Amino acid sequence: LQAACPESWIGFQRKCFYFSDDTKNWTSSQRFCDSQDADLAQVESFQELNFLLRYKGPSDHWIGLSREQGQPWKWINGTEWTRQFPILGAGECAYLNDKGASSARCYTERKWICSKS
Ligand SMILES: [Zn+2]
Repeated sequence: LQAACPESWIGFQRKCFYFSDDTKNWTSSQRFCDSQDADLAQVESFQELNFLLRYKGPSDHWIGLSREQGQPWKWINGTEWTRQFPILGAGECAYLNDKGASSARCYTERKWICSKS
């Protein structure tokens, strides 16, 4: 069985997911997730990516992947991104659109996805 999640959260595999209604910048989105004892979505596989794309909706959604320029992608914990899928764009913060994962300026405002075990 998949994980049992709190209200308004969706269970997938060993994680619970929250799809936001409103828009925030990347750091503010992470701040929301942290307040829920969670983090911006840690997308560790293509299966996980497809799940999110399926249930995300039309708007772009922040996820928990960021990089300083000319540095590799990093999850929130600090572990280096393991290249499971391509991340288009030249931005510092990663988000999901309808097609896949892209990147943008962190101060732009988007919906977001939180995840936790
Ligand atoms: Zn945290």
